Amino acid sequence: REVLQLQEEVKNFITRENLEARVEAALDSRKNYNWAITREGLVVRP
Amino acid sequence: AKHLKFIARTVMVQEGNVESAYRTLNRILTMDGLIEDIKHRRYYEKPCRRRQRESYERCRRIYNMEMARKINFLMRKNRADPWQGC
Amino acid sequence: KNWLKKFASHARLRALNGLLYKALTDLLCTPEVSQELYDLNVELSKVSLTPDFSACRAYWKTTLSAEQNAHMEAVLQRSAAHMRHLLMSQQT
Amino acid sequence: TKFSIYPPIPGEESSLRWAGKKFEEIPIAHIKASHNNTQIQVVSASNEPLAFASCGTEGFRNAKKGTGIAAQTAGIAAAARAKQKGVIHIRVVVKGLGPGRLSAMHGLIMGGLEVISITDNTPIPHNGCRPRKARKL
Amino acid sequence: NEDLPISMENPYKEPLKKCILCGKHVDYKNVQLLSQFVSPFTGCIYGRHITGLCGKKQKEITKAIKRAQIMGFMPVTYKDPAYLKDPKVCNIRYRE
Amino acid sequence: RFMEPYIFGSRLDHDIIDLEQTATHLQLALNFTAHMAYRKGIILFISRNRQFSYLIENMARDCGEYAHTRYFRGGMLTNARLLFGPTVRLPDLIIFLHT
Amino acid sequence: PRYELALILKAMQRPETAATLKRTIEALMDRGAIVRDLENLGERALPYRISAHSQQHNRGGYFLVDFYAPTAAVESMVEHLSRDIDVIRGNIVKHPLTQELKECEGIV
Amino acid sequence: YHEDRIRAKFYSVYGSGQRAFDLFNPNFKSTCQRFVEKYTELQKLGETDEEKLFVETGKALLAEGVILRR
RNA sequence: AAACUCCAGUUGACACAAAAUAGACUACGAAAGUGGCUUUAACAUAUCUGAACACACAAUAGCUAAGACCCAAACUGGGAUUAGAUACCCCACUAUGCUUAGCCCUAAACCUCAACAGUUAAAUCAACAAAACUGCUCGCCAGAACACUACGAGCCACAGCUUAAAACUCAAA
Ligand code: FES
Ligand SMILES: [K+]
Ligand SMILES: [Mg+2]
Ligand SMILES: [Mg+2]
Ligand SMILES: [Mg+2]
Ligand SMILES: [Mg+2]
Ligand SMILES: [Mg+2]
Ligand SMILES: [Mg+2]
Ligand SMILES: [Mg+2]
Ligand SMILES: [Mg+2]
Repeated sequence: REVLQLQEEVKNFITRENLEARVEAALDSRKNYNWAITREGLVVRP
Repeated sequence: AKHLKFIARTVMVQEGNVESAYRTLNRILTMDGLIEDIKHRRYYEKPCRRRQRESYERCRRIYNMEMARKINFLMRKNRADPWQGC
Repeated sequence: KNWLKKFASHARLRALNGLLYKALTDLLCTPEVSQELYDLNVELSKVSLTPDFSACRAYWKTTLSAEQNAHMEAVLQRSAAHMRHLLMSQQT
Repeated sequence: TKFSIYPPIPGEESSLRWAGKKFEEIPIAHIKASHNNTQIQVVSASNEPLAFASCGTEGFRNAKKGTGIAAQTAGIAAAARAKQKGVIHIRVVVKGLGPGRLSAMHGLIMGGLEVISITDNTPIPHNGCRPRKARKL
Repeated sequence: NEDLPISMENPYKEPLKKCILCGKHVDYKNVQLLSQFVSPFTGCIYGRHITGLCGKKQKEITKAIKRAQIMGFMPVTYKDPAYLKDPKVCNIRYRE
Repeated sequence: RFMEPYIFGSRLDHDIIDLEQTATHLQLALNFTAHMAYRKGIILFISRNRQFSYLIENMARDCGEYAHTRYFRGGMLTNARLLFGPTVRLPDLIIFLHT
Repeated sequence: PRYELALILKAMQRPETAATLKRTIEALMDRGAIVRDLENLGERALPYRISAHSQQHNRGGYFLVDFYAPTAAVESMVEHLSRDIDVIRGNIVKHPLTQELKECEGIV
Repeated sequence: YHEDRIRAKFYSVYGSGQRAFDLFNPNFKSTCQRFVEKYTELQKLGETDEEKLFVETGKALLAEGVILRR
């Protein structure tokens, strides 16, 4: 199962062929790692 | 030095009550441990003395909490005598 | 060191007095000892060390009200040991 | 609107104004409260010195510099010389735990300046230089 | 006799108490979560008697805070003002 | 520890006394008491639980026996001749409602 | 192993940032790395003023590069990041997803 | 005892009964005890599936006219 | 008082130094020790015991070569002080504390508890310390002082370390 997951995952890896397109796509994208916790233990996403 | 100014250890004055703001700042610095750090950093404390002091303080706190718990637990019995005379 | 059992069981003088007076004033300048002590705004007049170094008498100025005097006395007596500990821990 | 104890942020726009000026434009009174001296310097928000006063520049000598009255006098002198340059509101930045920590601010207030915020910048190393040994008195 | 007691584990045993971060991943990039456990005025990390965390998660939060601070994700001397309005999870009051 | 053989078990951290053993022990104790009373022995009830001092004194007065529910002064039994008289007769049986 | 490069780049215009990202990823590949993804965390004010390459920075662009590399690559990559003038600060850490989330039963 | 398990889970689902215990009555019958007796009756008149027994017993008690707020 | 005024305050740049808070935690390591961040290596043994000397380590101090030097600081100067001052306070500044390659091999190096395995029943048990014991092994001890000494021997140690006596003396220690 791990091997098959890696096999399907490598299709989206960055290669020398798709470097520029992926760089531009990343430049036009934002990812947020921030979230907060409450006293009750509930995640509050931004 | 490399941080932005007027954010850390900063208190705003409410309705010109400068004394209240100063006392609030003193409280903040005290409970954040900064006052004791400043006063303890004036002279060098040897590592053995530092370890002995911390051990003493920790065990003093533990003992005091246990004594307080015992006194509070035994306080419930301190009421009017229900079998007065006998 | 088995703490449970432990709990269960002259020119020089003048300089020392001045140093202790300054240290005690600086201690009372903050909530370091306690917030209740800090709120009382205790002012010290002088510090006198007994000739044999057996006690340190810190003379505090009294106010006019008597209930305030009694409360300040109680708080100071309850806080004396902590102030001694702080004075020795700061290596004054 | 609830009063905010936290200072305004330069970036986040706020409505708090003092004689039409923002928080980040108010002059700063830097108080250095040493054990034997208190020094007060008023500077503009652009760091242009406007006034300076210490307990020694006000005539006090030796142990008399390290008292509350001397720091109060230095604060009054600094406040006067800063008033003569158009300063009314100030942000106080205090550094040190000397006898003049609060008396200098009192002197600034009695000299006519209005304190809008108090900041502490006492140097606290995260264990850098080794302090000197204790006095064996 | 059928009325005799029988051996079993305590069925009324209440589940062991868990910290607010139990089962959740602590990342050094999550500056918002890490900022909930530092002093607003000094940036000093709160001890477990204030945060209420368990030892494992207290250590995780401490390490994450130090990593984020040294890799330029988090301020050291104060809490980032952007997170001053986040939910309060620490048992400390300045009476401000 | 010495009470463990008489304990049926613990119910939610509360010890339960095995009443089958209590029955035999009480049978023996009551038989001994009855035989002593038949022989005109002096019986003294003793208990320091103040909630039942009045009850025990009343019971002792009713059955024509003796009670001591009060502070027990040093030497009642081991020094009886000095504290009561050279010809005092001590109890033949003592019954503890509270030990 | 699996590594994460946290990159704080100089606040530049889009073409220069694209060129710097391409150069960094190419260096990673030249050192034997297989890049999995590139996440842009945004341009933001730095937590503190950072001095790099005789320049002071108060703002920076935050990027994440997930990759797999031989253990010997990391040191080499660090050296490269020390020389890139458009990098305020680069740090390689073990990828947090590889770290196992051990489960606990609660407070004893 | 066996029924303790049932009791525990009853006390975890329907909570403590709003009705008050009367320990002076030697034959007091609580809501939980009624649930236990019905659970055992269904167990001896059917299969052994703990969740199914619980839900069925709840249905039976509600049919009889006993309120049970989860 | 000396000292500095190439001083001081704000602002900016800026370590071969030391690592607030977390830590009210009690973890890692054979011990000594180890508490800033990242990464790479990495924490022996599926019977137990087994060495003053064999084989590898040992805080602080100290010594060879080179280097760094903020701060601290044995010594060395200076300021101030009774009536032979303060050794103690103030100022300045060394060796040293740091890095590299070698020595030296000592500590209240202590949990003042030798290593493994087992028991909680006995009268528990001189005392205190730290509840009382059992099996097995190694190490060590037989009055005090002479004596952490002398001599011999070994050691990169040269009035240094390890091992370690005898005579005279006493009725105690
Ligand atoms: S109690 Fe679950 S991680 Fe803290
Ligand atoms: K020891
Ligand atoms: Mg062996
Ligand atoms: Mg041998
Ligand atoms: Mg050594
Ligand atoms: Mg050395
Ligand atoms: Mg030197
Ligand atoms: Mg051995
Ligand atoms: Mg001898
Ligand atoms: Mg020798």
